Amino acid sequence: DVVMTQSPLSLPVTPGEPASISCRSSQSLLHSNGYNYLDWYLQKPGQSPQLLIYLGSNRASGVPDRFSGSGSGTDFTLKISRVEAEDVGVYYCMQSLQTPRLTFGPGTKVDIKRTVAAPSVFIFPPSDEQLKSGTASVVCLLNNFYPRGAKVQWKVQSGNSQESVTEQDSKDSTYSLSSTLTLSKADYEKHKACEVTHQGLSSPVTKSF
Amino acid sequence: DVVMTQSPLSLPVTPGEPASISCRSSQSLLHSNGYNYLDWYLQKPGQSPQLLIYLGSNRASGVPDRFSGSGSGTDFTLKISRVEAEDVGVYYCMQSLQTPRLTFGPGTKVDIKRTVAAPSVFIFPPSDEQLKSGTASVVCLLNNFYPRGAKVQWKVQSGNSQESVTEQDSKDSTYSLSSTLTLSKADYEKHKACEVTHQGLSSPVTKSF
Amino acid sequence: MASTDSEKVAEYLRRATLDLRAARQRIRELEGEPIAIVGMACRLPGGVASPEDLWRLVAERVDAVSEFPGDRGWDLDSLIDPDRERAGTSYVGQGGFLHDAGEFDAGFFGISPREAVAMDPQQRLLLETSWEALENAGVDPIALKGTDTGVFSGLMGQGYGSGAVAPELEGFVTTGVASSVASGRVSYVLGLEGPAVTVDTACSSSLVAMHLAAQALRQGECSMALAGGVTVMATPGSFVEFSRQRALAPDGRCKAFAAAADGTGWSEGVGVVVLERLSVARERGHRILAVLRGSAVNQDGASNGLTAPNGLSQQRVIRRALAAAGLAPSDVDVVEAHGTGTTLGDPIEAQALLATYGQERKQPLWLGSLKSNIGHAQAAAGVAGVIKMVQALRHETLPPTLHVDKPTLEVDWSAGAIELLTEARAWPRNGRPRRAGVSSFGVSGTNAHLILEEAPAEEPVAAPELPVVPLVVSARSTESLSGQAERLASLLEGDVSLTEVAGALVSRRAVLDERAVVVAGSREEAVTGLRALNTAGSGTPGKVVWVFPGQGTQWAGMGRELLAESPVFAERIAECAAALAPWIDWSLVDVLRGEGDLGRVDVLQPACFAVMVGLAAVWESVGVRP
Amino acid sequence: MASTDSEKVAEYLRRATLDLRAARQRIRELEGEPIAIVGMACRLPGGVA
Amino acid sequence: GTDTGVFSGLMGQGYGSGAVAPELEGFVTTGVASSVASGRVSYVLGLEGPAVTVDTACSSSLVAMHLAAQALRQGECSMALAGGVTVMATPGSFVE
Amino acid sequence: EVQLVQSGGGLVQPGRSLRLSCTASGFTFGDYAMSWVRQAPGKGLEWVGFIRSKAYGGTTEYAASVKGRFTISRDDSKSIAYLQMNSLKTEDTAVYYCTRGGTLFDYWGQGTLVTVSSASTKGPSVFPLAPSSAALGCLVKDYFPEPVTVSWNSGALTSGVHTFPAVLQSSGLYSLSSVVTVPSTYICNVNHKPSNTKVDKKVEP
Amino acid sequence: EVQLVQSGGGLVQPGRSLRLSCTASGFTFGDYAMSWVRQAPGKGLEWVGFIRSKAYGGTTEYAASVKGRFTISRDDSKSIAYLQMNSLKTEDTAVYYCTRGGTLFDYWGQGTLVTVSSASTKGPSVFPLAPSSAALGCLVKDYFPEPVTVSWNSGALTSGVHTFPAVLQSSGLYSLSSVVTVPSTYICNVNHKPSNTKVDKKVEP
Repeated sequence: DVVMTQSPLSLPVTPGEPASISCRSSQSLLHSNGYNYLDWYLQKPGQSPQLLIYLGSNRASGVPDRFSGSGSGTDFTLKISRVEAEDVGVYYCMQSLQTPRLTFGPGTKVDIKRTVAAPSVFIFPPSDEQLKSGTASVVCLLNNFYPRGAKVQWKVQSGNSQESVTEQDSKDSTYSLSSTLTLSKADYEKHKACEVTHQGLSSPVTKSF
Repeated sequence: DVVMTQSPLSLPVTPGEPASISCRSSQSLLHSNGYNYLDWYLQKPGQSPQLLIYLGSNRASGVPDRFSGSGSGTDFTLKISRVEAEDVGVYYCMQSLQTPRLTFGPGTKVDIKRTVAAPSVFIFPPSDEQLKSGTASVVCLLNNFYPRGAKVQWKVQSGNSQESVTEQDSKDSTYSLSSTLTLSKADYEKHKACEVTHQGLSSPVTKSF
Repeated sequence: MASTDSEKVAEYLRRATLDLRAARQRIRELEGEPIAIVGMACRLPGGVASPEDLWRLVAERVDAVSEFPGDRGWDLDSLIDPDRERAGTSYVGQGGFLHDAGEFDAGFFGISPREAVAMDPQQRLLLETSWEALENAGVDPIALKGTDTGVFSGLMGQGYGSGAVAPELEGFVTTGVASSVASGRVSYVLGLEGPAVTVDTACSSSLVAMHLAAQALRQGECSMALAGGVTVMATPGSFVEFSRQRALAPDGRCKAFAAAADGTGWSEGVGVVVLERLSVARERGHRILAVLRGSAVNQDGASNGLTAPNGLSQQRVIRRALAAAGLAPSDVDVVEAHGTGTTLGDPIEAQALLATYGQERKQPLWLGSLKSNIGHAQAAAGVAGVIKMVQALRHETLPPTLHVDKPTLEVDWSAGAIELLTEARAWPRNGRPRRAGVSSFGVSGTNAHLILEEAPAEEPVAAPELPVVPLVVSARSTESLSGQAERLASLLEGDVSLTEVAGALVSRRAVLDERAVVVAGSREEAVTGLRALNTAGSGTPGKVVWVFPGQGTQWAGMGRELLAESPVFAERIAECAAALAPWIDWSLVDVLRGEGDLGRVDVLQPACFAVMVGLAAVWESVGVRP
Repeated sequence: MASTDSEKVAEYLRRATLDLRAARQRIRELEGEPIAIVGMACRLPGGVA
Repeated sequence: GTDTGVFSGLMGQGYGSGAVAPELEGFVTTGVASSVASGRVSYVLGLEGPAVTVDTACSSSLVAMHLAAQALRQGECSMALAGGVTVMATPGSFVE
Repeated sequence: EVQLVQSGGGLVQPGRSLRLSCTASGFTFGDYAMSWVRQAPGKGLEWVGFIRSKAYGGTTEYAASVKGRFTISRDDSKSIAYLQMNSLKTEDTAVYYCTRGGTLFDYWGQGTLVTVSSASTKGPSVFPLAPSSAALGCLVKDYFPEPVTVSWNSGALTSGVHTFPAVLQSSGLYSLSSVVTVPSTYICNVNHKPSNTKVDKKVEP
Repeated sequence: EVQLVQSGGGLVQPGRSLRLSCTASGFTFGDYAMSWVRQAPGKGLEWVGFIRSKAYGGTTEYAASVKGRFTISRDDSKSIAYLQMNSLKTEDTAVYYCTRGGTLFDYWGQGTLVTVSSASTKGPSVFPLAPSSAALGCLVKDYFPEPVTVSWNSGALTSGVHTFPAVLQSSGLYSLSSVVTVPSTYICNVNHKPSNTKVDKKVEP
């Protein structure tokens, strides 16, 4: 009987424009007293969470006025008249009618809307100095792709790849991905093609050592 | 057990002055939530009651900003920065923690400050047409006294004196009282006096036939 | 004891939420309430005596450039010169001048001609235009007595009457040329209480003034405000001075943003508008012309030179204005730029516009320049353009400009969605708001910008016409009364509603000594009556006595027509018949209609008595006290 | 399922009272904030500088 | 580089209203125009706040201060200057 | 905005029944709980009754003074409250108000006067009140019901005039006196629309 | 004003105990209910526990996963909330926050990072990333604990410098790579202050 609320995952935006994020529940949260039980929280990257809007259409003090909330029953909406720069972070539409809570779910992410940029893919061979340690790490670096969602697959493979993605670029507002497949020296020498998929790429791109 | 509150009975005021009314309780209205339960209502002369103050400190909408309130525990105080002429009437500090609230109590009457005036005392004989009708009604009059609190006492008597009171005067800001002692004509002829006491009077003054 | 605190706190602080949300809305409105315009008046060269004249002229692509005037006593013989560098000479001889500046009506305000010649013409123009604008609002100027309306204006000194004067004119020259008198003088005529302010900010002066009023209007210091500008040149020395800088076009025409721009052109003008709070205007039911939304004013500060402007300052003030109005650049559609026509000023302004508005435009916004038709009107210039926008908004049309042959090459015209108005284009309502922008940049560096929006949609109501109606007219002089009658007849030649005209006449006009009345039932009847009017009675009243006659007044069918005409008289006569019912033996209604012998005294005398009583009641109904 | 409202209502409403009272104080100061004088200069007859 | 504004009160006096030596061309109108006072101050100090010249009888200076106050409340400037000045070039007023 | 309409008042014989209707507009009626409070003339304020809302079930509570005689009902669909007088008594004559909010009486209506009596129409009796050697007046006694109008010298005399509020005598009739102090052309005109009685009298030594 | 100061964090081996103290100021501490909520690195927010106020009984609720291992206490006199961790594990490594309001977290603390591990301090291993034909870089591997710094040409090389976030290997050591793209002499300097090691290398084909 535990209710559930959902929102579109990510809405790229451009400053100077309005943005609307919905939140749809599995049940009507309106109570007999006459108040919906829904709240919105924001966490800027590397920042503590803070409150934005509670009980449908109440804005906490100190928040910029351009945010507003509406809706009822099962569906609610958060609207902002003008997108800004600093507003980037993670937004969570969290219920309050049921207690206690355990987690805030996925929430919603925001990125700066810009031109679709394909990942510049580059495969790098391990350094022989790295080899002398006794292992080899091969990186399929994806420089300057917009938006995210560039998944990779090593083929010569699963279970020995780690990926780290830098945040949205400051100037070109793209992203950089470092996906590294690691193996021992013995297995690396025993065998002698990362496949990359992104909406920027028309088709997956294969890079070979 | 049943809580109670008390305020000063009446206080003459001068326009453009600060004013303060105390309200002291028989118990502490403070609750575990952290709030006292006391409200302040005002009734203007001949108008529907109006709400002024609730939860002691916070002020309701529409009320002029010149009003304020404070206090805690068993003591509270309403204050007005600026006294104006139209703010005459009656005020009530009434609890809300104990239910069911039954009556508003005597409240507090506010009035315009002016000089102390000794009542002008008059007495008139019964009308002859009413004598032909078979009865009589002796009349005593007090005009232009300040403040309130004038008292009359019939002698020739109690239980048959009907006293009508006018409002505070518009220009001189005083009051007037008309007392009537009504009886049968035969009783009127059987025996052959209104004594008046007021803080404006130095001594009781008895006016007779 | 305190177990049912749940419902208690629920209702308690639900009320709290309601009250303090209302408070928040109040603070938002007080910091950002829109303003409304309810009347304009303008006087510009080319015979522009009304906004309609200006709208017609701009719609018909009409120039107003003329030659130097001669009435002002200027020695133009020694000033016009093909030689450009000879001292005390000008290489141009054309401009847009208000050739009707001298004429004035001192009698209307009861001012002796000594002051009339003494005072500067600008004050006279201000007075007349203010009266015109107030009349346009449909508000009685007399009723404004004792009200708290402020007044702001912008003007610069002109040195009128700088030479030696006759000793007769003593006691009037100072106040005649005193700047601070002017605005106050207006108040003295109307007996207002609001603040009176005159400012001096070169060309932008008018716009700044308007902005100032807005602030006061938001602070509750007045109920309504008047603001405007005026500029009349006393001597042509400025021309000669500007001939030294060679910044004047020898043609005397400003080709704004054209590739053939070569200078500027001076001109004169007067303009006045009235501003009021939107909510109060809706409460009073005044017809709304347009809504003023946002204003911004800043200073150029340090730049390339003392008078050299900077684009970044203009971008800053534009951004401030947009933020104050809380609107995105995409929400605006048309801009009336400065349009000076100088070689250097236009490229900077154009680049600033490209950098500010030319970013992510759904449609190519349009820009105009009124000066290309009239030239630089200096202090009034700004406000003048505003009126133009308003008319363009009212007619749902986008007027074109003049002298456009090729956009200047210093502007990358493909850098943004920017296009000029070479031809008129329809601007219909669509359900989304329409917005327009204006800017001004003074020589001293101060700059201002305004953003305004279309008025809210209005619901018309159809009203039935009446059989016959009276038409009244009042004035201070008989000749003025005749002129008003002629103008009213000329307007009535068109297609209007007679009932509407009568109501407006009896509602949106003052009452004067010279009076005239005509009863009409048809438009042609009204025209004949107006053209046939010949007399007016300025007689001082004495005391009124209602005389009552004896007999012989009766005739057939006494109370038939007016019974159906005036219901109040019908009610009165019905009441009288009911009161006299315990003694009648006939239908008084019938006999007054003419259904009984009126030659009988026992019938006629009560009938005539009732007739007189009903007529007395009717005469009472129009507020006549014997 | 609704017994979890009283306390939540109470908390919500303390927060609302506090924040919007602070807002009201802000609007009052916006209306009537006092101004301070920090610099002054003059030139009058009698040699005053 | 800041947004400080100025407000000044003054009258017209016609200083040097007579004939001018042509060597002094170009600095006459700028040297006598009313609005150029506050603009000159701003240009010298490189300020961006609004600059206004107000002329309302003998109380003009006080009015300026009042206006400045409102501007400070509206938040367009973080510092304001107000003042008044009066110097008589000719004694004609006395005669009148 | 929130607005209240009170109706159903008048003059009623003892022991009858009546209905008072309160209509609410400009807000959502279904949430609040309503209350009724009366005030006797020249008295304070005393609670009468209240009704809850359907959110908590909408139960009703009444004062024990009129318990079982007056009933409260509500109509959410039409958002109108009904209060029923049964077994009326004269002392219950008062001005009544209906208020939104069971505990907080934030909003108040225009009020409604209700009088309980068995008396009938009666014209006024005007009597003199003359001085001896600085006051004079007239007494308008034994008329029913209110109002009665008194004007001194057809309203010409205004200074020093005190028209004391009409007081209901124990006889069931109304009485008052107009007193004007004239030390050292004296007419009191009395009008009574309920009896349509108009009489002007004079005061003389 | 309402101010929160978290304290007591750091690094700890598994199976130990620790306490976290949050100091509150600028309000009535006793009237609120405290809450503690953590966040695992690269993950969302997870409710941990909370304590009610004295008014409602001062009870405490804990997460089932960490039930019986952590205890919540408060000092009303000094207005400081204590959370007692016992028998920590690697998964417990997270950034923790103490917030005001049991249900609504209007105010939040600055947070504090708590790390649980058993690795040892070790100097970093620096290797190049050399191309063959437009990118290049440097790989830093097997360093512990944080932080480590990489500078291209002592900061001279700026454009294209992607210093990817450190990724914790399953071995417990950290490893990252700082790369840069220059189509068509270049030095990278790595400093691991925890190991106090400074190693700088070059990248050429």
